[PDB]
Amino acid sequence: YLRILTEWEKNSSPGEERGIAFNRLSQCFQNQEAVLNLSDLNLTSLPELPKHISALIVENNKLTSLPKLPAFLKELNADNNRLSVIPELPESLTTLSVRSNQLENLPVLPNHLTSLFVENNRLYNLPALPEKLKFLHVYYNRLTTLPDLPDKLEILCAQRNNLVTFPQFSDRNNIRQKEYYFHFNQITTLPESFSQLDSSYRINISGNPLSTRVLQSLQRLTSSPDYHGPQIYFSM
Amino acid sequence: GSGRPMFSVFEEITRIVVKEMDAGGDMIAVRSLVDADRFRCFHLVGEKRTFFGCRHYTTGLTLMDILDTDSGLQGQKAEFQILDNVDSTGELIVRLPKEITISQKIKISENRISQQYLATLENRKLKRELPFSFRSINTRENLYLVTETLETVKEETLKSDRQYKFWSQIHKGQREVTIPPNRVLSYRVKQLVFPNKETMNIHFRGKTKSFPEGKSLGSEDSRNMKEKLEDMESVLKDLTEEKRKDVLNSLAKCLGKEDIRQDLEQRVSEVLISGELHMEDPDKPLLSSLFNAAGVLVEARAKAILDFLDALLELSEEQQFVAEALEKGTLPLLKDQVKSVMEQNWDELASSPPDMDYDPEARILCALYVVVSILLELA
Repeated sequence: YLRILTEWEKNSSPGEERGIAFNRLSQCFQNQEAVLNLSDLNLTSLPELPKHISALIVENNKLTSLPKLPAFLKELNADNNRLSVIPELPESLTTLSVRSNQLENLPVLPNHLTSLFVENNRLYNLPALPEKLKFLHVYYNRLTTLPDLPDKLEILCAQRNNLVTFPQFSDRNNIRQKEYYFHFNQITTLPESFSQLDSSYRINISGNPLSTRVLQSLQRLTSSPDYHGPQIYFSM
Repeated sequence: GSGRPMFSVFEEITRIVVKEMDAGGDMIAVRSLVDADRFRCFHLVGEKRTFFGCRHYTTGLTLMDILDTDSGLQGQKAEFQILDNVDSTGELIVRLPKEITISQKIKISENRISQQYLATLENRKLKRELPFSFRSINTRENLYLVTETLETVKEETLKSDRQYKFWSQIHKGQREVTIPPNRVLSYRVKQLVFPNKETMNIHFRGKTKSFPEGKSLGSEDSRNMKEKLEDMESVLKDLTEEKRKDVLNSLAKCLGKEDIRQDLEQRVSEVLISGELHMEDPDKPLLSSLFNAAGVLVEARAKAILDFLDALLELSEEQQFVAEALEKGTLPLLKDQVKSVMEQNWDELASSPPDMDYDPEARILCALYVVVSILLELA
């Protein structure tokens, strides 16, 4: 395995701190270290990865593709790279952070994923959202619709997209505090189910081409002394 | 209770932050970098009434300075509750517009007070030794607790090449600011209410008064800026030309002088709250003009002067022009120019609803208009 890393080091591009990377990789493999951090090394490629790692942190580099993820990865941080695609995700993954990259699609998402941060990309579609998902950032993308939302979702930041329809919620099957952000989109209508949502929802649909009928219904509903629905924000 | 000078580029940046993360919501932009350290979670913020609406100001106090002390809340020293009950709640990216350059995106980190802790702030008893910053609060202002913050994650330097229209229609290209790491850029608040002098509750939703004892539900002020400014002008016309000279000179000595302005503001607030004038005021003439011919304080005069003094804070680069126009007697031309710019770039900005979110350029134009109008009527 050492020869593979040594041969990979032979590139030595300008700005690539590949010596630091060789040191960190060899240390990670020999000591069985749970975390491998190759951040801020301007790297363009990565060799075969230590297959015991729990967390791979490759933020702030020049990566365009990623190697095969270890079968037991819990966290993958690849923020601020040029990744146009990310490889197959291991089922043990619970945190995926690949924001500020060049992604248009995402692979199948492990059902036990808890955090997904993919803001600042060119996504046109999202896969089926994992059921254990709690935190999701998809703002600054090109999404036109959102998959139906899981039950345990607490934070959804979907502002600054190209959304046309309001997503399907989980029927208030969740009762904790949740904040859903949909501002700066193209949504023109809202479902009747909105009028049955609880105060535990904080929804921001500002900067949306909401129709006159939807706006008048929102004004009539929130102006009633009997409004115990979501903390709603709607402003153009 | 005083505010802080106008820092235009910084307010531009923080307002961009607020627009991209809570557009139209309840998140508030930090206006001055000077205050980005005393607006953290558990910090107490004052809310005073100005011409443009409400101003938030720093107090330096925290909740622990006034509060007597399966959720994980038992124990914990009760003195470091600030670090234990503030949770990191994620990281975010703000895409900057074309006018803002960075040494195209800025990264920020969010901190929130735990809902569990905020749920314990019911029927809590204040300390037996409360700081002077707290018990001397004007019982008509509001007091808030910072619940959520967004802060920088490292030292950033930003530039704005945005040009304000009134710069050319009445020699500087870019405006630069260096933000230290972990400096708050935007925050959210929750109101603190005090049903009596020994109790404190947290208020989550709806407008209210922090000191409600003895008060009744009352419809609040709803005047626009034109009505308010005209009422101010009428207030100064009910003044003896001698009192008018007193006020005009006291105000003229404030242009370009931050300390004179702050001291005069504090003293006019003192005589507004007390209703008495003692024999230890060099600026006694101005403080005398606040009283009618029957020796009774006219609160309208004090409020008008305080609003002028607060508006002076939004004029970080324009007070020299106003002083020159006051000395050379050319304030009419200046007022006409400002009105022209407002009528050319904004729509009914002079009739803006109270407590409107103002872009820095708009607020500067409105403050300039108020200051110039007041100085002109007084002369």
